Amino acid sequence: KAKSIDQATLQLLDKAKQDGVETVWDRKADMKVQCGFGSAGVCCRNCSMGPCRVSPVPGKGVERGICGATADVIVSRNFARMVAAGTAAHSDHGRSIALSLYHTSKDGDIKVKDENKLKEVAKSFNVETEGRDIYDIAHDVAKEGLSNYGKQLGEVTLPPSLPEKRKELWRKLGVYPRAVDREIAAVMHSTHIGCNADAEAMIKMSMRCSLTDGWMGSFMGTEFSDIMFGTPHSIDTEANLGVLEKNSVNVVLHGHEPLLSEMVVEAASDPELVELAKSVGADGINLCGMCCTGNEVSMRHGIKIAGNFMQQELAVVTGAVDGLIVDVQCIMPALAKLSKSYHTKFITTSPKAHITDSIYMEFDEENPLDSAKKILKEAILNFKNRDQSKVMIPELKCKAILGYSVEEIINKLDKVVNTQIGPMQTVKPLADVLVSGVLRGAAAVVGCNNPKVVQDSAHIETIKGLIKNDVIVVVTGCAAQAAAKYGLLQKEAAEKYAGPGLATVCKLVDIPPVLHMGSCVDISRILDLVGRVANLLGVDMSDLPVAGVAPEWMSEKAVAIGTYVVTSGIDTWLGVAPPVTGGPEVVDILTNKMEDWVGAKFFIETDPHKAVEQIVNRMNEKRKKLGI
Amino acid sequence: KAKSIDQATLQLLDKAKQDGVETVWDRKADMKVQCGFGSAGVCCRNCSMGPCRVSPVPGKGVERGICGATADVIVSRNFARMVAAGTAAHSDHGRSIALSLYHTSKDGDIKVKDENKLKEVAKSFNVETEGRDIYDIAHDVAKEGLSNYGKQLGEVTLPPSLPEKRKELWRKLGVYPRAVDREIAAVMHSTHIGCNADAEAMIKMSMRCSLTDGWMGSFMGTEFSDIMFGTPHSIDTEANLGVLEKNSVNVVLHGHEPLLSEMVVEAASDPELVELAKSVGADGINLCGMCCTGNEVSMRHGIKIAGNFMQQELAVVTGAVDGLIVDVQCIMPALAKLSKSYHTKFITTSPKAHITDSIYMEFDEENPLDSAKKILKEAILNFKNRDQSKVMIPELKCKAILGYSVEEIINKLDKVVNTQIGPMQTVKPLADVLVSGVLRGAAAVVGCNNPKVVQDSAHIETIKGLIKNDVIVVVTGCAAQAAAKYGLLQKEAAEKYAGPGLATVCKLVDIPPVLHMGSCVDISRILDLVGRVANLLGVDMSDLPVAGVAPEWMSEKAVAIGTYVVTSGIDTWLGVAPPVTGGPEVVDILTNKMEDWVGAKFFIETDPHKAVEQIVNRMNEKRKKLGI
Ligand code: SF4
Ligand code: SF4
Ligand code: SF4
Repeated sequence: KAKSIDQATLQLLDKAKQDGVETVWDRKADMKVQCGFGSAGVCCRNCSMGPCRVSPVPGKGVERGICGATADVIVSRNFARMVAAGTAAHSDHGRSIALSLYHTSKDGDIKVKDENKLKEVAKSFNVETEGRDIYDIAHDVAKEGLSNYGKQLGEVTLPPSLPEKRKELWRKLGVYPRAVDREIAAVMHSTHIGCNADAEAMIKMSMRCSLTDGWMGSFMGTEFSDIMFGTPHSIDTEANLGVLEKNSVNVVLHGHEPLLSEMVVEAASDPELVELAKSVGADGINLCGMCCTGNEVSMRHGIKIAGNFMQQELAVVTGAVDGLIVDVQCIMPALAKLSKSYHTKFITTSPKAHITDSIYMEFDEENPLDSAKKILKEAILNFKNRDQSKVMIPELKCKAILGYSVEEIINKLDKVVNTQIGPMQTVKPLADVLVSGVLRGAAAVVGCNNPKVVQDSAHIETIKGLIKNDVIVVVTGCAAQAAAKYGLLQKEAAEKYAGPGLATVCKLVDIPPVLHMGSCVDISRILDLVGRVANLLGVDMSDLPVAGVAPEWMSEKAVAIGTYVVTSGIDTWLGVAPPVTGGPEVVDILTNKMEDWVGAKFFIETDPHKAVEQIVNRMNEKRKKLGI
Repeated sequence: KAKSIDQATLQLLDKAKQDGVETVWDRKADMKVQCGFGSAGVCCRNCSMGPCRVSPVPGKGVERGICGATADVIVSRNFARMVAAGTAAHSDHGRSIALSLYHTSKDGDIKVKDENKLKEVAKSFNVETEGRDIYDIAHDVAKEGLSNYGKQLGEVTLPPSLPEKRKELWRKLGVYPRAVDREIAAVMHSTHIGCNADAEAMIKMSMRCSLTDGWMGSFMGTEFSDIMFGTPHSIDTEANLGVLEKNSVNVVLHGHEPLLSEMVVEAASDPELVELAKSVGADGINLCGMCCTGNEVSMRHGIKIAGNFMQQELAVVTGAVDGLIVDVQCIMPALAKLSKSYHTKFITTSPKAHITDSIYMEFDEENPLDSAKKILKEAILNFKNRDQSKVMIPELKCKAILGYSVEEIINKLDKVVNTQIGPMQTVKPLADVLVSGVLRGAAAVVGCNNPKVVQDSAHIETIKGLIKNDVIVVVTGCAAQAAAKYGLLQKEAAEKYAGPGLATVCKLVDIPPVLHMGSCVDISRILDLVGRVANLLGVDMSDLPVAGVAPEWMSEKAVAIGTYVVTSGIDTWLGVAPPVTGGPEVVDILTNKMEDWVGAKFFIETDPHKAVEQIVNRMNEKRKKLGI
């Protein structure tokens, strides 16, 4: 089968074959037929009595592990641990952001750039703002956010966009969230040998844990990032590997933590570093981003996006990356080995993400700007080691428009508001187009790449089908970057791909049919948007014609995201089967019984066209339930 | 191979074969040859690009996972997740204890029974005590303990017995602990795909996480349990399955959390329940404990111990267990199936541990005594369903002495203190016998059973070898219960098994050669003891001739325990190989490089006699280093 639908990706794969280096595709081929027990989730290693593998087919073979655990128990515990790991990644990101907020000052490297957003957040956290210093408010807000992570007494703080009905449903079901780290610890405790051996209770614990990601960790990370670095607005950028410059220093920012990439962007305008780049024979400094850190700097500053997850290696294969600076998460360790075949300096910066044989330059949060400057200086000085005979940059780049935060979307919707009617600054125009049926619904396309799927194929096919069916699409993460590379993040795309109702809406509001809402933590924005719509219509989020899709997901973070999206009341389609087919009870809970609990459920569909059809049918069913 | 060295265990295995019921031994046999990849730890399932298996033999076969992770990376992440799971179990136990402390009242079900212990703990937590109400002090202490779990700013609180040198070494190494749930979340975050791919850093993160178990979670759980339920003192009890009564109601308490078992013990003396037991035709109520909850109630009240981990099923096989009340952890789910073959009521009580097809009676912490009375009444009423023709109780039980908390040990040591010299109430006599060489050292024997080892064989052989070599032995958990069943927890055992120096010490102090220090969380007591000795000698804990042994461990909790014991500076022998042989770098870190870091290291030895020899040699070389 084809490795990708992206032509630049294919050219660089040919180059990697010529250079004798191996990619993620090569390692996937080397893995050959993957273990059936692990693929079905019926393998357990939770204690040293094991490893235990039970039959994925009930009634045949070994039925129980040594402790007596059934296939359903093993599957449910494995699924819960995936959710806990994803929640941990997102919560650690949000915790770093909250600590950065706590260390803001007027004359420091980290300031408050959006005071209005900070005051609204302070209102949401019961922090007084009138007649107060802005940084005192910021510190109080950071304290409340940090308490959300580890409070042992009392209730956590949740955003006002979350409907009261959803909160009450969670409380009745027993999944109402506690402090984030406490929920992670609870999931890890209940999967220990000889604890929870009941699939339904295990799934409910995992949902409870995922809620602390969706509504607390990711939400606080996003809002505090907006406070410190600015709320995203409509902004132009370029996407795909063609953004690399042969005649300039190329600095590629990979990872998830935004403070480092923000400081690197600021350092790139330093006169001394620009002069140094000129002195090493380069035209200038060309910052490019990848994955979620690329999404953040692109949403807030228009930094060009070099590529998504499965392109990271190919960025090095060009031979033009002088410095690859990585913080945490979704950083293929093979990059270190790959960097030996080129001049590239592979720089790790976080104590959480040491990588063997990489150059470690710890990013100092006490002096973020100076630390970023020294890291960037190492990248710039590496330009002298460039071998221009090994350089091949495909001439394939695509224009994209992004920056669609909830605030930006509301500002855009204000155009189609009659002044004599109003109100202004609400999601009411969006609610109106959804209720009238001009738009059939809204769908979030999120997730990673996965060698099991032709890279970016499922993302593009799902998005095109949805917008052709007058479903407005919001995108995050690597799916958003696939849309950017393909060219869907363009106003022209409305008349090229969208159906009649969505084309009319795009023309009236002057937006692309596909709205890039940011990184994987920025999925919280999607929640926020949906919540607002629900609160405007006086219904729960499970009554709306909305859906989420993860066509090509790979990460534990994706598992946690899908779990909290379903728990919030939004049906979720998974384009890659999770390792649960071995447990019939777990499959039945996730795809059938979940609808009785939270009004939504998982859909597993590896065919994107069938997924689009199912999404449209489900949205029409919910519309008929709602009367619209 | 023999299944056990215990004769009562063998008789009940014959009965289980005659009854056509499966045991843990039968399921282990059914599992046959366990997966080599999982056994070596070279299998990874951390993302849905996998499952990935790399060769346990370097230089052959597949070398890297799909993301590029090496065998060392996969092994180190798997080990770290085991540590995180064990830390989560212990920390959740301690968190429940702290919450119970927070709800103590003068006229409530949960009171303060050891005010002196509470005042000393309050001193350790910087809580004022002079001229204050005892329950105000208790609530402040509980608040400080709870803050240890989830504080995001500042430093955690550690017991005064921990040497300053050990803390400084931890700070220099980068493993100084943070809040417990924060460290669990950090480990889970760094094992996520594309985060940490460096074995040394991964092992250091796991050590940092395990410290929050050893010195914060388990320590606080133990000390708060002492405050609420009484400090253990020397007390007599009986051990092994013979403690069951044919003519009495048999109520078996299995699990770890002590509040429920304490309330059940209190409810058993209720006049209405005793009258009800008489009216259902029984002579009375016979409470028996298993595993750690049995250890707690036995340490504090002399409740008879029915058996350790791999005996739990056999307790039901007797046909005499009218009620089996379980809370969390090390509860084989197969019990639910097994109790169908008998009249036994298998009662789950904790929302953390639901077991399918068991009778769920949620233990209400708000009204603990009434809830315990209701559960106990269900067990008593089940006596009418006893089938006395199916009853077979082995006439095999053994006298044991336990209750050796640090306070009790100090009280015993006061006997050999010359009044004209002093001081009293210190560990000085123990330090003196260790320094003079009358005792060669002290060894902690802890851990579970494991079907991979003849049950209780390794525990007994290791303990007998150590005490024969004039090494005083402290025991916890299932190892302590194996010693109890065998008969080592007896004063007579001193003259039957101990060497000359240990026999003299036992005669002078009037103690058994093997000291039962309580449950698995009570391993913190061992730490406390060692710390005191170190603080009395002005040395670090790694300079002492001390060691820890886990001859037959199975649980993730055991992994976390061994990790924090080694990190504290105490060499640890493992009688069951952990899944790390596939990563040569991880093996080298755990067994060789750890000594450079923390002055102690792991020893993997499956032969108990060889383990005893190695322990004696290591203790002698540490003595020669210390000059004693
Ligand atoms: S999933 Fe289990 S059975 Fe399959 S290779 Fe991995 S450890 Fe072995
Ligand atoms: S927890 Fe149970 S099923 Fe899992 S490895 Fe241990 S004995 Fe086997
Ligand atoms: S994290 Fe890497 S090694 Fe582990 S399953 Fe995913 S791709 Fe394979």
